[PDB]
Amino acid sequence: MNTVPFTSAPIEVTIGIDQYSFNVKENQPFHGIKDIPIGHVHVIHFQHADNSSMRYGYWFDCRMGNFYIQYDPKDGLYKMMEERDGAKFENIVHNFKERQMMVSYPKIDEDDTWYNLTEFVQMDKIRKIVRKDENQFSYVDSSMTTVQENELSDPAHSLNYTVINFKSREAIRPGHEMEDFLDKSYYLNTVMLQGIFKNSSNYFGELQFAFLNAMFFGNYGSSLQWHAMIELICSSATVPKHMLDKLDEILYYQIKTLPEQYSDILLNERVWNICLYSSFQKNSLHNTEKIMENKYPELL
Amino acid sequence: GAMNSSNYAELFNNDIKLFVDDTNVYRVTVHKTFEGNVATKAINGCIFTLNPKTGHLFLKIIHTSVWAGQKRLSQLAKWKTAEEVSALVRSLPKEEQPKQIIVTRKAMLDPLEVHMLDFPNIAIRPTELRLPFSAAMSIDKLSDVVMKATEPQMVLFNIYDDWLDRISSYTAFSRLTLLLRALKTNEESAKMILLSDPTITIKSYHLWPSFTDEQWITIESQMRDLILTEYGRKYNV
Ligand SMILES: COc1ccc(Cn2cncn2)c(Cl)c1
Ligand SMILES: COc1ccc(Cn2cncn2)c(Cl)c1
Ligand SMILES: COc1ccc(Cn2cncn2)c(Cl)c1
Repeated sequence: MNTVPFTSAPIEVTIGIDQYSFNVKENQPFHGIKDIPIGHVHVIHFQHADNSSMRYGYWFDCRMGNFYIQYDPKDGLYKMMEERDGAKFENIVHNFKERQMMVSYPKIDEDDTWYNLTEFVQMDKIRKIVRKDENQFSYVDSSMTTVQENELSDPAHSLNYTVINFKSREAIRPGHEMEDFLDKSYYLNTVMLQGIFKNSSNYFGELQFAFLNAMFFGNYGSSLQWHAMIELICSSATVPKHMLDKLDEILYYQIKTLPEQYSDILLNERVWNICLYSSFQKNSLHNTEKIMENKYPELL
Repeated sequence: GAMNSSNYAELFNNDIKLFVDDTNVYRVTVHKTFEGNVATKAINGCIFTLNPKTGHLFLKIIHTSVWAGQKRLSQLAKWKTAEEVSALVRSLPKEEQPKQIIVTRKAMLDPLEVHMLDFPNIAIRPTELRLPFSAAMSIDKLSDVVMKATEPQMVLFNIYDDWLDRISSYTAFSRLTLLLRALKTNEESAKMILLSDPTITIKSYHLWPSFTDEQWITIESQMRDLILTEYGRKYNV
């Protein structure tokens, strides 16, 4: 079990860790989160009480280093930092735990939500989407724009998601215009899977990471990536059978976890109706279609 | 964006553009089979590609052989249209290529955009105008070359005849749209108006009769009346 120690909580903030959120009052004696499951990526995110504008947060993997949060009063945010002296770290964490100034990540026999949402997400890939190689964790926020969004303004602060454009030369072979536009299998299987992602797991990893950035930070460009990666699969007549089954499970848990009251802005009516009811894969997403119809029948 | 009543006059500036109409690409007669089912028989079609400034009409004849063994022909027809317009643009020297292509039906936008990815600088635009280019097959000489064709073929016409020697391209287009609107609303009446006077002939290299300026005014008026008339007969007004 791993720990993220907080130097302090000087400003009132809602703190979230993966799908969980909790409130910490101004100068409340809070010194972090304990019992964090090793083996997954995690995200710890923040929304200030005084300015619900700018949700922001850090993706991290406790296997890659000792990480802690300390508020910066000049930059005005909770910053993640790395402590290399492992001794000095254990000491500070142990002191905090003994004084019971940490909240605990919950664990239940019946829960696999977070695993199912991050199954294919790998810190090494996150760090290529979010470029800042001097840290082992990655900062994201509400306002960061994707490379694709930038093309259509600071590149160092961009989300480097794979450009997905259905009306591009990359997507459309000469002489197969109608074929490749109406059945996107070439673009999915040859360009993206064989060419860019190398395997379906890396593809699913980026898809899952875009969803989570959309949900936790309301990152608009992330939502666009999420919908585009779904639509490319759904609009392909030839998809490995294991990928379809895994997509159904992936999307099932995303839909299950979405806040009921955020469905209006994070779900693209056109893409979902197309994917569930018109696309080649309209009959291949049984779990996802059943939860969508029972939870969000309005959108459909 | 979309071509509409507000920006109509851009058609007559000096930027090369083409209208593409696909309404006569895929044409069928519907008939009964011996077993009493219904079946279609395709007949030859055409793509109507028009430069509205110059009158130059690139009439690509769509021979029924292009449909053989194909499925979803109404959808194929839009991609075949786009394939042929793309090929036309590629065949033209750079300084003759259009800067804009305006499709008369929105369903053409994606097929043509996709076929024109190699030309990112050519704007593909829809229009809110309800232009009468479907009636192009009511011009006898155009219908004749389409129906007589035994292979794919491109035929070049000036749909304004020599009118541009006397009137502007705005006025020539207005005349053409009035003529075509009339032929679409009542082809028989319209054709009666155009050819009632045997002394006014169609030159061998023209599509329409050789009216004097004064006779075009009469003709044009008679075409308005027809359209208003049929509007009454149609709506009871
Ligand atoms: C809240 O956890 C931490 C962890 C490491 C440090 C850094 N440090 C500790 N002793 C000397 N430097 C801080 Cl300041 C806070
Ligand atoms: C470390 O993760 C968590 C998760 C849930 C809670 C429980 N809670 C407290 N206020 C609102 N939710 C806490 Cl305090 C921490
Ligand atoms: C990755 O998917 C997409 C899809 C559409 C757009 C285009 N757009 C939509 N809203 C703002 N820009 C982009 Cl930038 C990326």
